[PDB]
Amino acid sequence: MTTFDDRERAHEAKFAHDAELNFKAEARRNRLLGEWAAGLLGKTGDDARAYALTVVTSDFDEPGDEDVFRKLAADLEGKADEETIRAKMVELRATAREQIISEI
Repeated sequence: MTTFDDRERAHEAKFAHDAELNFKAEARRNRLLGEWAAGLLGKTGDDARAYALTVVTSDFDEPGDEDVFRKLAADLEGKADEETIRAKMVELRATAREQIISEI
């Protein structure tokens, strides 16, 4: 109507309407799982940071859908089995969704 500006249609509508919210929440949920799993592997310093700060956003050559389960499993074998892995994956799915607006 006017352009896209303000807290009018660019956040407060854009995430009321799904679509845009997917993109944000995806690039949040991965970070929340990464910092969990770093806290299982036992990391400190920048190694813990790096492990949370890799699996999220990435470049346009980082595919997954279900590979996240395998990706984390190949690290957390013998520390955290499916009982937690897919549980956290779900427990952050709807949480990261709502957390988009709740973080405003």
